[PDB]
Parts: sequence; C-alpha cells; structure tokens
Amino acid sequence: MENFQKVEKIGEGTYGVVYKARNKLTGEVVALKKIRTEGVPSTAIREISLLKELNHPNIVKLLDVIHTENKLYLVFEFLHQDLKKFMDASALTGIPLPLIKSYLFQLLQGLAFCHSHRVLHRDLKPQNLLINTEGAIKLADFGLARAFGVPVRTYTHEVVTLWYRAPEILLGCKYYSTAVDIWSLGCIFAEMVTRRALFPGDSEIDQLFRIFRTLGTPDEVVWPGVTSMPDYKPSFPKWARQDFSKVVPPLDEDGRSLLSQMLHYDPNKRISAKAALAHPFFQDVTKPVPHLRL
Repeated sequence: MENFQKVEKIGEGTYGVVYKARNKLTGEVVALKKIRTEGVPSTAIREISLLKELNHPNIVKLLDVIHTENKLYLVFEFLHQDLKKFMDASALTGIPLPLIKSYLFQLLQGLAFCHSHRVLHRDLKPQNLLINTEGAIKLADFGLARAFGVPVRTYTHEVVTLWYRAPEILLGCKYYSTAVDIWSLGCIFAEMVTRRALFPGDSEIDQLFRIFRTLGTPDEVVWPGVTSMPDYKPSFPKWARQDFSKVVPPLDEDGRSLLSQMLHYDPNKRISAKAALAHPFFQDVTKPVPHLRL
C-alpha cells in the first residue's frame, strides 16, 4: 500500500508473499503479508480481526489489518531470523541443549495461550518460528489457516509442509484439535536435537509410512477408533515401534519422555501444551541468548 515501502521479499507461502517493509508514518519496520473471483469474505475479516486482539510474548503480534481495494494486507511485528535458518547455521555444532529447552518451553507457552482461546496453527514448521537477539522465539501465523482456509497450493508454486503433519490429519480426520500443534512441535523439537528432520516424507503416504516405521503402525490398542478413520486402510503394512534412544540420541531421558508424550498417536492421549510446561524436563530451564548473525 501507499503507507508502506517494501524493502525486500522475506517469504513465499500459501497465504501469499511476505515483505519486510517500512511504515511511511510510524517509521517502524514490519513484516507485510499480502494475502492470496470475489473480494475477501466477511467471515475471514471478522476472524482475522479477532486474532489481532491476541497478545502474548511468544506469538508474533498482528499489528494491523488492512482491507483495501478489496485486497487484504496483514501487518506483523518484525523479527530478523527464523528457526530454519538458525538451525542450518548451527548444523555443524548443533544448538546447545539449554537453548533448545528454552525455545521449546517458550513455544509451549505460546501454544498454551493460543489453545486456551481455541485458536490453533495447524501448519507449524521451523520457518514460522521467529527468534530475536534477546533469546525469545515466537510463533507466526496462528489462526490464519482457519481464518482463510487450506488452499491447494501457493502462487510462488509451493506447498505446505507435510513433514510436521499430525497422523490424524493424514488419516482424513476433518475435526482435528489443538493436539495437532503439539505433534508438529514435537517433530521440531526432535529436529533441533538431531539436526535432521524427523519425518521428511515426499508424499502423503510416504509421510504416514515414515511415521509408522518409527512409532509403529497404529492399531485399536494404542489408538481406539483409528481403523475407522476416513483414510485408514487395512492394507497398511504393519511395522514395529523403535526405541526413542535410537531416534533422538543423545537427548536425555527427561527429553525423550516428553517427546514421547508429544508424539502419542491418539490425539486424546497426546500431552497438552499446558501439561507439557510442567514436565520434569523443564525443571532447570533458563533463557540463554543465541549467537545470532544478522
């Protein structure tokens, strides 16, 4: 828009392009998402307007909502780096456990807050986890999937990330819960520890099978009702579960137990963000500052 001067493109997703920009008035630097026939549905406007009211230190604040020329622009507070880039930069030495623990603890506080308001992210990935020089980490794009809806692709010709998708979504459940975000965060937690994606599928079935090969093929014993799910197939191969000690070495037992509860198949057995915050793993949590090269 006229009140904003674009500085550089910092993102490309399903909702559209993201640019770092400067507010001609306030002089502030912000992240600007122009959002991707009709002209923006009323339901989307009210939903986003409500999300704008959510304030939490671990959630990227939605500063302004601009509906102009039948177009939609979202103005978010700006952070200089995302977790994806930070991990790539730390791929050689790895992120120190205390920092991993701090980030996980903060992310859970963010989810706990959002979940308490019945708001979910649904498409969590390292790319939408933003960090700053002070040691904070924030979740970006919470509530947008529901506000707008899940499209088929993007305009930059890209697709969402199946790597962090919960099994109930993959199996066709259409009324999934906040538990899907916990699953995604568990996948991200494992990635920070090992420096490699946990379940990097190349298709929906490969995603599901990679999960099955590691956690074992689910059945009625561990997940009641699983065989009645929309996309469940009796013909799925039956794989045995692996020990977490081989999945996320050298994470200690506290971390492994917490990870195990975040990766439970049954959404109703999967730990909530609120309960996770009380896990023994966080007994000695602190807030270290990262070595951030901007």
